[PDB]
Amino acid sequence: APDSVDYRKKGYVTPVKNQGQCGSCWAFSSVGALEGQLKKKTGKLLNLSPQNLVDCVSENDGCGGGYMTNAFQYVQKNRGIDSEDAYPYVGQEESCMYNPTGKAAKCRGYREIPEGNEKALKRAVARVGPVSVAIDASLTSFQFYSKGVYYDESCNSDNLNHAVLAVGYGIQKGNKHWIIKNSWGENWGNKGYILMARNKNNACGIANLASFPKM
Ligand SMILES: *[C@]1(O)CN(S(=O)(=O)c2ccccn2)[C@H](C)C=C[C@@H]1NC(=O)[C@H](CC(C)C)NC(=O)c1cc2ccccc2o1
Repeated sequence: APDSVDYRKKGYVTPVKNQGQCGSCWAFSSVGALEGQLKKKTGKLLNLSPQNLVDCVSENDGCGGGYMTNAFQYVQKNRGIDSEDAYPYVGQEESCMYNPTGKAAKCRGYREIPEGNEKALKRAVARVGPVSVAIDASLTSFQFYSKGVYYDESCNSDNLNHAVLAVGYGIQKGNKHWIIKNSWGENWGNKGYILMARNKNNACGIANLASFPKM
């Protein structure tokens, strides 16, 4: 029972996705956390509609960008989110076409991780499931990452611009990390993932804006 978890081994995370040229990273982040909780409560893992969120989460700005809390608040108020199959991903903002028949999950709200508290994120990841997190992915070093535990002191924890997913945490070569699922396709990083330095002064501010849905 080493202090480490990986929800990919448990069957809680869907295949890596590609948001393409659309500021919908927040949507894929949101869908991931929801997929994790959907499996945990029903034993069924499946793809949810990040498109459903872009077209319908009016608090957000479609491909212009958005926040994960607003998407969770939307699933709650809407009383459901469609599955991918029932609401395919196009990559551009379009009118909301939410369909009750395509309902695959809902949520009773969300819970935010206190700002900068990696220990709280660690505990949320360990006992709840995959967690939505915001980081600073502007650095070129992040874009060309390919292996190991990522960490670059230039990462501005006050400059959050990308929304990804925390699928687990552990240690590689004496270096703690966060198993992060990205939405730039499986050709990026390590088959769609990247191990990010954990407990190193909240690098890239991985714990400054994290949250998860409640089902
Ligand atoms: C998100 O898509 C991340 N990227 S990106 O994946 O590198 C990329 C590259 C090229 C084309 C598209 N996407 C960029 C930084 C672009 C923006 C996306 N970022 C967000 O959506 C961000 C996520 C937060 C920091 C967790 N949210 C916003 O920028 C945001 C929040 C809003 C609320 C209301 C109106 C508009 C908002 O934008």
